[PDB]
Amino acid sequence: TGTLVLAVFSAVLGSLQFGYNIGVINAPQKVIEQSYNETWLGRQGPEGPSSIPPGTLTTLWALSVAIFSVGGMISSFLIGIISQWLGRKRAMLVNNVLAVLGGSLMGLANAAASYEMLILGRFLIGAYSGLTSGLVPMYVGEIAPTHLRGALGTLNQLAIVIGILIAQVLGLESLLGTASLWPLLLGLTVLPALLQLVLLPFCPESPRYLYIIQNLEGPARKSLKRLTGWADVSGVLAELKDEKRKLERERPLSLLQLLGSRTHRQPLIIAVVLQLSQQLSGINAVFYYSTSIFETAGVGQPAYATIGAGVVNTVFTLVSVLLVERAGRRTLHLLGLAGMCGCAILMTVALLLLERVPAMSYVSIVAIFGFVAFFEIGPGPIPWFIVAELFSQGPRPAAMAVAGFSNWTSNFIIGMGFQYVAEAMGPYVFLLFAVLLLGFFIFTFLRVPETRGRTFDQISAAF
Ligand SMILES: C=C1[C@@H](C)[C@H]2[C@H](Cc3ccccc3)NC(=O)[C@]23OC(=O)/C=C\[C@H](O)CCC[C@@H](C)C/C=C/[C@H]3[C@@H]1O
Ligand SMILES: *[C@@H]1O[C@H](CO)[C@@H](O[C@@H]2O[C@H](CO)[C@@H](O)[C@H](O)[C@H]2NC(C)=O)[C@H](O)[C@H]1NC(C)=O
Repeated sequence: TGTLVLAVFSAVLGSLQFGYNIGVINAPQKVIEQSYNETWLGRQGPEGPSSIPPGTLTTLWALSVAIFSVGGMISSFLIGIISQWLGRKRAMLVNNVLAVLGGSLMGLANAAASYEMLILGRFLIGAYSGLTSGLVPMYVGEIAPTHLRGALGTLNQLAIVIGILIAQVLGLESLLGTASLWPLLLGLTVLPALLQLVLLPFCPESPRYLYIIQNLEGPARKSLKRLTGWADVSGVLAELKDEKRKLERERPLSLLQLLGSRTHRQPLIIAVVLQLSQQLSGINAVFYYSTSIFETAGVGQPAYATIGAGVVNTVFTLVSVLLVERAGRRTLHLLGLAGMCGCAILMTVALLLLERVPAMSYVSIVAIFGFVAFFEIGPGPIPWFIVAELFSQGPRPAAMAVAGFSNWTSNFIIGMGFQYVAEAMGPYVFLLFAVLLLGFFIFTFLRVPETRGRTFDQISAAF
């Protein structure tokens, strides 16, 4: 079994870096922005304006978080080709090389007196995160024995969320996230990539990719022997043999085929809109600008309350793993969307009514926590399950590629536009999210069937 824990450890490390990179921009903002100002002052000359014009600064710092989503977008198309050509292990190793390059470019921003280097570093780390999000679930679910596949499935979520929380707690003013040690945060996100790069080559290749694609038999037999610790593994090998034959029985569809194929259309629309529901809900607005939101809202020590948001995220992800197994699929999405809309309305009421009673700033805090909480029940995991259960073994690759691309593009939209929207509208930002949620809730209530424990024949015939 040891081989199994080691391999899952490497995959989880990749996922944990994904989480770190998602969450590490919320706390250091007011410091990182300052650096930009300083650098932008140094390149003007004698008659300069003595300050970076606010618009230029807001746009630079918004790019510095949307470029990550651009990296993910470019990933979503590539997840398949490298997986098929190199495999799972080799893809992750090349991926770690790209990760080190991107993070190193991130961390050397201060010395270079350049804000382009950090933007490019975010692009590279975004491509990393896209590929590793694509390639960790595949591998862990690939190797894990039949019974434990469900349990090892959720390790990716715990990993990502713990990574986010670690990033948020390392951005405090007493800890790394300070005036002169912020780039070392980005160096830190470099660091675990080396540990994974030096640990993985001591782990086995996915038997399924070694049998179904490469046609190889003996190496797969050795890998199974060295993974499961069984005297005889004939049954599993035969099962994958018939799996290869079934895959040959119905070859997968190309992306354009899926897009233009009438029969597989309506489920494709459901997948796309559920991803848009996960993202345009506004969760990434919280994960990226919690500190800014709180400081606007009258909180005393915004970084601490952001840590609170991260801890709520972790706790309710644990609850989600322990609950989703016994609740349904549409039901949890509905409940999460409704709770999130209510929490956004409460946030708007708290911001609007802050002047009249300052001691109500605390209310804002709880609202956001509720928000995050109600996101990790309904719209956090459920969209991916619904995407999985709406498609047979044939067209899953293309369907997942489309869902992921839509997810990343909507993430870019929210991450780039939140600053401008908040500046323009003011305390009303969250009202907008509330409206979206309600809108989407309508859709989800009356357009997505319940897929829990429902036969693929029943699912398809329902449409
Ligand atoms: C707020 C977000 C962050 C915080 C996560 C969030 C929590 C989560 C994490 C892991 C699985 C399911 C839910 N819920 C997500 O969906 C999350 O993460 C992923 O989707 C990660 C990997 C997936 O297995 C493959 C798809 C990976 C990408 C194609 C999509 C990534 C989504 C992010 C999301 O931006
Ligand atoms: C951009 O950075 C400069 C330099 O720190 C800021 O200018 C200083 O601002 C203070 C007030 O906060 C003035 O009293 C100082 O005299 C300014 N420095 C100099 C050298 O004149 C500027 O305010 C910053 N602006 C933003 C938006 O960050």
